[PDB]
Amino acid sequence: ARTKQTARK
Amino acid sequence: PVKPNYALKFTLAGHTKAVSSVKFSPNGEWLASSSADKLIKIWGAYDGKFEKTISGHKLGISDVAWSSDSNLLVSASDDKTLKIWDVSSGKCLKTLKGHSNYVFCCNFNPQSNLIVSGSFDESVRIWDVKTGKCLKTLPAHSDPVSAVHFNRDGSLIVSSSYDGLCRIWDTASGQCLKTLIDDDNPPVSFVKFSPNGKYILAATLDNTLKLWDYSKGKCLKTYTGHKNEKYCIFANFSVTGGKWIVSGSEDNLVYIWNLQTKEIVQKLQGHTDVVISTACHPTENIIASAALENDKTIKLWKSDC
Repeated sequence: ARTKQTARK
Repeated sequence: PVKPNYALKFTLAGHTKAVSSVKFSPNGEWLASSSADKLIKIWGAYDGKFEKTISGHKLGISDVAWSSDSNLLVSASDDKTLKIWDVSSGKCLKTLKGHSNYVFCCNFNPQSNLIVSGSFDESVRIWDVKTGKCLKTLPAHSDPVSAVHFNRDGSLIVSSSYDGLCRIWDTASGQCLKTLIDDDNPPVSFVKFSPNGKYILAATLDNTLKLWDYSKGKCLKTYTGHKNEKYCIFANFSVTGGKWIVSGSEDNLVYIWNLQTKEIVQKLQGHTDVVISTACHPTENIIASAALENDKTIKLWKSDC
């Protein structure tokens, strides 16, 4: 997962 | 030293998808890397020579961490497990099961009898290294847990989350001792204790690093100028020569700041994608950096100070 964007702004 | 002079020594290729984390062994001989490719790789810290691949996770790995013995490694995977590995044999010694979603972050305590993990399931888990059993599940956050780290004697854990909080936990009791908050509440993408255990360094997804005295609830330093709005990028204290803060950046550079003055002292150019992870060698002025999918390499850099 860390290598993908998974967060709100 | 006014400024460091890090220069590229090696580029380590081998991973087949984005690299997620790099960590030097406590004795300085090895670098371990993890990747979205489901693999851990071991490399010589000084000659950059590929040593071995360690495999077994069913999905991508977001983090790895070393035991104080420089032989055990733990990995945190999207397959909802952590695995403990014997690096000398490459064997999985046990699989830590309990999280209900991606395991994102992990660390051994200094005693190396416990492992702490953070997950997209919004919990922090504390694990017995010897039995592989989960000792405590902390209902730590209200969104994915981005980082977990033990302090200098393992008595405390710091956790960060997309929920906008950093929390300090008593390891033995599992009790939350302190919550740090920001009025504008940006997601907290990384955190760790300072080497002396008195401060925490916290990254937020508004392109900012902050050094906090967590006991006083006081922010002491801010480091800016890099790009960090999207990914959970590792940051570090560099203490072998000059006192620096080191971080990756979404503009493909490694940033280095003066810890006291907060000024950028070097930017390391060479990667061709986001530098998701950096690590500082325990005794030498050596930085390892690692990048995402367009790049997939680890770089080793060396400075005189």
